[PDB]
Amino acid sequence: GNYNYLYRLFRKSNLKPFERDISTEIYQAGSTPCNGVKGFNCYFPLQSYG
Amino acid sequence: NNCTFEYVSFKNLREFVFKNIDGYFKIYSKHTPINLVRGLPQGFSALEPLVDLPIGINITRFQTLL
Amino acid sequence: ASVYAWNRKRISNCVADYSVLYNSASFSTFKCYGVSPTKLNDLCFTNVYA
Repeated sequence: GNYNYLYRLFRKSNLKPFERDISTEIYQAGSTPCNGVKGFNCYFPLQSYG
Repeated sequence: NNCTFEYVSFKNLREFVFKNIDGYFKIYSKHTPINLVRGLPQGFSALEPLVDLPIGINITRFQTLL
Repeated sequence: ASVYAWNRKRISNCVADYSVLYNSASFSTFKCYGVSPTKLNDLCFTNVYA
């Protein structure tokens, strides 16, 4: 696998036309705000095709 | 760092409009002389397009330099 | 079940609250493919197999 390429797998809402978003902030799918660390339903938002 | 763009070109009122629809950030402007009054002038004016800048970002806050 | 002879439950004619599953913080892993967990509760299917 080549892991250099990434796509955003999770976001709070859809991008507007030509909106662009670098942000690596932890995605809260869970009940509790994630304090900037990974956990159960506290996901890192960018994932590789590999 | 990260300058995606760079450019060089109370009696005065300078007017501007900033708009951020779809691709990139539109700016319009005008100048007119005015009487020395704290309120805006009653005579009509219209602002002319300048640029559509490669900033790529939402914008939410701003300030003036004296 | 033993993994050489796994058990399949056919799921039909019912409401699938997948949040009962993905909010169960007792689980040692959750993953999902083709769908994000928060989107699962909007979907509809002819059959589901567990």
